[PDB]
Amino acid sequence: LLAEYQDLTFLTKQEILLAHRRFCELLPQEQRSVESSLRAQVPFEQILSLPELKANPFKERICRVFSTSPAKDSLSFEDFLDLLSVFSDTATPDIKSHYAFRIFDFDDDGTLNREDLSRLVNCLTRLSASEMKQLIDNILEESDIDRDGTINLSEFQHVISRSPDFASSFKIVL
Ligand SMILES: [Ca+2]
Ligand SMILES: [Ca+2]
Ligand SMILES: [Ca+2]
Ligand SMILES: [Ca+2]
Repeated sequence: LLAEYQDLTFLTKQEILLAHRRFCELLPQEQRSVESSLRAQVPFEQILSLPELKANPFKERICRVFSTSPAKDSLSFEDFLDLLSVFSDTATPDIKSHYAFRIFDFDDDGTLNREDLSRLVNCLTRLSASEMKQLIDNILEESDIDRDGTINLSEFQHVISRSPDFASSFKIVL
């Protein structure tokens, strides 16, 4: 499937152009030409102030997932478009689940462990105490098919099918 290497067609032409105008506001005046702006790398601090990210519980993590920089320390305009495409209401549930999973996998090991799931739950929530353990045990009980103690992507889709609340995280996070 290789979502990252797909050319996503979720944004309209106007959205693309408007995104470019907003991206250019983060650049020095001299880098705002079309050609200069598409070579630019914008550090996360400027991206993190945007309305799409400022109050996002996983904002630092979202920056890292969409950055195509090998240092994972900035977004190009194209990374920013990728971001807005996945965030759009038009983005398909399969694309959103893919990227939500990546976001929630903090160590990028390919699974959601007890810590990964804890942050997810906190994001929905006066937080839970050590009743967080109770909750996580029941998710694994239902959806940890290979019984490895973690939740992989397939199992994640099961959880999403089971829980309106976890499914609502897609609107919160993307
Ligand atoms: Ca690309
Ligand atoms: Ca959205
Ligand atoms: Ca993980
Ligand atoms: Ca598992």
